[PDB]
Amino acid sequence: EAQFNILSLRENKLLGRKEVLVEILHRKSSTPTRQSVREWLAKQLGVEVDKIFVRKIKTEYGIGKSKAEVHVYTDGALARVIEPLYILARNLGEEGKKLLEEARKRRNERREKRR
Amino acid sequence: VHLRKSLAPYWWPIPRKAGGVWAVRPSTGPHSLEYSLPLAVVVRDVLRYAKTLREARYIISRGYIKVDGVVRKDYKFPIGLMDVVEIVPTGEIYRVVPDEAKYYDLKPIPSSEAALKPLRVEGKTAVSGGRIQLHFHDGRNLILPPDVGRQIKTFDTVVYDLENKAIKTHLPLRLGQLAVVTHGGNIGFVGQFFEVVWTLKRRQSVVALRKGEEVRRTILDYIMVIGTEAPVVKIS
Amino acid sequence: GGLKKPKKKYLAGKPKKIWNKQLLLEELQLMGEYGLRNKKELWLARARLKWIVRRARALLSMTAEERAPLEVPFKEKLYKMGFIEDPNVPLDRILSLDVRAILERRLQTLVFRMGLAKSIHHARQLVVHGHVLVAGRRVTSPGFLVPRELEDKITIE
RNA sequence: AAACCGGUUGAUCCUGCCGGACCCGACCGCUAUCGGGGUAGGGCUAAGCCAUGCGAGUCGCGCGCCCGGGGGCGCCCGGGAGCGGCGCACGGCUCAGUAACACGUGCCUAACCUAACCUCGGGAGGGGGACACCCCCGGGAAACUGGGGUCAAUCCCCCAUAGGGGAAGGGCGCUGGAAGGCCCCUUCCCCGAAAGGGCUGGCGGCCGAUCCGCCGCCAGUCGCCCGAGGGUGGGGGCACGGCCCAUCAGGUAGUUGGCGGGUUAAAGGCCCGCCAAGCCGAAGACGGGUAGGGGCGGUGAGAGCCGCGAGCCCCGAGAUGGGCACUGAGACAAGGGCCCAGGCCCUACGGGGUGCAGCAGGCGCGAAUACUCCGCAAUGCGGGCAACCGCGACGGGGCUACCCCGAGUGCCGGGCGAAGAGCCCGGCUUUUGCCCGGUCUAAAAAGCCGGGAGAAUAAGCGGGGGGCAAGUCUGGUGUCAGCCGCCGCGGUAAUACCAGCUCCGCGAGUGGUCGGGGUGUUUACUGGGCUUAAAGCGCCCGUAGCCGGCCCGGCAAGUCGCUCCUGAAAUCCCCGGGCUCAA
Ligand SMILES: [Mg+2]
Ligand SMILES: [Mg+2]
Ligand SMILES: [Mg+2]
Ligand SMILES: [Mg+2]
Ligand SMILES: [Mg+2]
Ligand SMILES: [Mg+2]
Ligand SMILES: [Mg+2]
Ligand SMILES: [Mg+2]
Ligand SMILES: [Mg+2]
Ligand SMILES: [Mg+2]
Ligand SMILES: [Mg+2]
Ligand SMILES: [Mg+2]
Ligand SMILES: [Mg+2]
Ligand SMILES: [Mg+2]
Ligand SMILES: [Mg+2]
Ligand SMILES: [Mg+2]
Ligand SMILES: [Mg+2]
Ligand SMILES: [Mg+2]
Ligand SMILES: [Mg+2]
Ligand SMILES: [Mg+2]
Ligand SMILES: [Mg+2]
Ligand SMILES: [Mg+2]
Ligand SMILES: [Mg+2]
Ligand SMILES: [Mg+2]
Ligand SMILES: [Mg+2]
Ligand SMILES: [Mg+2]
Ligand SMILES: [Mg+2]
Ligand SMILES: [Mg+2]
Ligand SMILES: [Mg+2]
Ligand SMILES: [Mg+2]
Ligand SMILES: [Mg+2]
Repeated sequence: EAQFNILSLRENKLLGRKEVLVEILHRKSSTPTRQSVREWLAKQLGVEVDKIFVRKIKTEYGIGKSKAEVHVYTDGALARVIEPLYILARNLGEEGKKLLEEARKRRNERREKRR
Repeated sequence: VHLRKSLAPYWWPIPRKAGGVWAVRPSTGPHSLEYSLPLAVVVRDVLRYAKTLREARYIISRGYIKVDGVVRKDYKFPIGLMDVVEIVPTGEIYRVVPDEAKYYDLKPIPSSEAALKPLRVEGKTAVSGGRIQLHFHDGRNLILPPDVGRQIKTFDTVVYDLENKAIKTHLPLRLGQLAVVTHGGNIGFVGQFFEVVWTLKRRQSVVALRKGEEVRRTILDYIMVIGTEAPVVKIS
Repeated sequence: GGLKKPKKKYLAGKPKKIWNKQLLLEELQLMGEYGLRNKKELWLARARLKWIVRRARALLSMTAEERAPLEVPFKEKLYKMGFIEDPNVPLDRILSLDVRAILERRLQTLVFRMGLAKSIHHARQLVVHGHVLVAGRRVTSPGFLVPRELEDKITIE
């Protein structure tokens, strides 16, 4: 159904994060939710879900296997300053949506000014 | 200024087709444009610490990377032959040494060795006060008194202390010393300087290095003496 | 001033005089035997065969010293693909290869020859609809050239 | 696959031309379900004309002011109009000019400049000024713009020193292949730096809530000035290489050279004063024609031929035609300036603006053509300490028979049918199409995973006399209508026209016309021919060119072998790997 495993885990001390690559095996089943991948990784690593960010879940052709690229951060402030706004919007839920909306408002401003 | 990816140097460790149409252009610093790699390219494609130019520029702007004893916060800083690269939060120290396969590679070196740089003398000039300015292979200069400047010739090597701004040792270009090819085709070969044909132009003289029975030839401009039978600094 | 664009890969297999009755008969026989969609598939197989044969001719024309670092890997690759059965045959025997050897390596042909389908067209339908698994993954291209190591890893759903 | 076939004869062997068959590019007709990969699309047509929108900003850690919230120490946060720095000379377009040091390869500048960045050595002292925004008034249709007041600077200027240049003389010394160069000494003349500015923390002092600063020191940090080298960009020079025509044979007069100067960052008839007659040309001047050059592309078994030498990358030139300048390190500057020409738009008649060869878009021309769409998430660049900001570059989709790749338009058994098509019967499957979820995406779309019903939603184009695969089957017409790349049919019994039936070739393609290659040993180096088929000048002398006896000795230029520096990347061939294989 959904067999998850830590395929690999690199540690980038420069960005203060760990980049985990996870293997997901789901035969005859849909692609796993990125929320489910984050919950499994949080439970596996003993960390809060907010500290874990998914970059991309790519599913093979012709088989229910998916590889997920996940970032785990030592603190939420550096996580939100490093990860892209669309990534935070995908992962954090509503706070990423709020960040994207505020960015869009601040871009509409100064464009009206440039007009 | 822009650098089209087609006009990027061929030895650079980047794909030639898959990617954008631009490449990070080195910012006119202490090397040659075609014999150096920008710091962002080193961070993103050589060490794989950053996944994008934004992340690489963040890492560089924090001051985590040190080149030749000085923190470099410019993402376009050129990195070239024999440069010491130091990562601060991790403690890892590399030397940019000539390589047979990648043509230029970051090889880890000891912390005691990290403060020394073997610089090939590229020329001498007479400057004010009667002093001698030595110009090295990466554009660095050193002003010395005339008596010490008299006995150092072009194509010699000096092991130079970055922290003291002094010449730790001088390795003159003599037959039988150990030399490394720092340029074209026969790059990275280490061997004994055992044969020379002195052309009229000294820079274009034909030099032959030997590694047991392995004989390679280059021009005199393309070799650097790294000492006698044992190299002074870890290059391999 | 010229910009490179891709060219058809089956041109080397396609004949220049299509209106020969003998050539039409043999091509029709091959097409009906292996259940090919159109003449383009047969000509692609012939182009593959022509590449193999001309590689053999070129390696024969090179000297012994030049041929030495290429002769053994070439036959090894042909054996691994399944076009040649003995990887240690002489090089000039490779010159006499036949397009039926290449046509046997099609996934539809292998599905029919393993008895997984009632007919070659039913094997093509199986591969198209996705009921053929190659080592666990669905391979939906009937024209896929299965290698020797992957030949035994063919299953049905 | 290193290929032939049809045609001139009553028949035969030749010559030799034309056609057929293949690939590629452009346009066009009929038809067209899906997906993937890719740097396809007003080039081949007027560098023809344009409505509209967008297309270079960034910096408060350079500077003063104003506004709003907060708080007491010395300000914190946010915003505004600006001055000021840096950038806008990169990036984007297109192909008129150009047969040229434009371009390519190989070398130079010892004849030169270069902001930003790197390194080494040294320096940062004294003093002064103005102009914005703003306030009080405006003027003008608009564009734009006037007067007074007033606060600043990394804004502007002077002074000092450092330093720099010119002339001349001398020298151990440096570089370098070689000094007209560098350094040292000597003399005079001349020019002539700097922002210790910002921030952080600490210390001390002056000062006041009408202040929230100013000053002196220290450390850190980003900065400023001089000298030298590098880096980058640029200017300039050299050798060689790549079109047609003689129904173009003489051309040139600052033209060729020398000498002395001016200008330039720098050499040069670059320009100027004098002096000489030189310079180019049949090894093709000059003249005309065509054309941006290269990487490269199509075709052929190859030599070769062609340019589809449009798209992609590098160099060049241009911004309606022709000129000339400002600023600046850099322009004589596509979305900056000035003038002539030639258009056009607004106006309040006094004035102002404007030329899409930028991304969309409109008209025109033509055989011939895309959305007035989305994002700065990737690739980079300018600015910034940074965070970040901007970018019609770039990225993404749209449209379009752009090129390549993979598939569908069912499978199985039975019957009728002919063994065919098709129909019916029984079973199977769901690629595909349709609906839903996850994933994916900057967000979408698509893709992938999974779920639902269902045979169900999906084949055309050309042809059947020979070449050349496919009908002497049927009807109609009757040298008419029509076919016909060539040979040839049709004038009553048409296998060739018009239709039916049927078969053939390729197939999401299949045809028409063009251009290139093959064809073609019809351009012949490989490799043709000249008695009669086209082709020996009516004959001879001879210049350039090409071709040239034997032996010995020297060289090593051609030649051959090895090696090095190179011939950007992409493209091409081989090998390994990763996309489901494939591309
Ligand atoms: Mg006859
Ligand atoms: Mg045009
Ligand atoms: Mg600052
Ligand atoms: Mg402001
Ligand atoms: Mg440009
Ligand atoms: Mg200044
Ligand atoms: Mg001087
Ligand atoms: Mg002064
Ligand atoms: Mg001042
Ligand atoms: Mg002069
Ligand atoms: Mg002249
Ligand atoms: Mg041929
Ligand atoms: Mg274009
Ligand atoms: Mg003009
Ligand atoms: Mg202009
Ligand atoms: Mg125009
Ligand atoms: Mg346009
Ligand atoms: Mg971006
Ligand atoms: Mg296809
Ligand atoms: Mg029957
Ligand atoms: Mg979707
Ligand atoms: Mg038809
Ligand atoms: Mg008929
Ligand atoms: Mg026939
Ligand atoms: Mg006919
Ligand atoms: Mg002939
Ligand atoms: Mg005759
Ligand atoms: Mg005669
Ligand atoms: Mg005559
Ligand atoms: Mg006569
Ligand atoms: Mg020779």
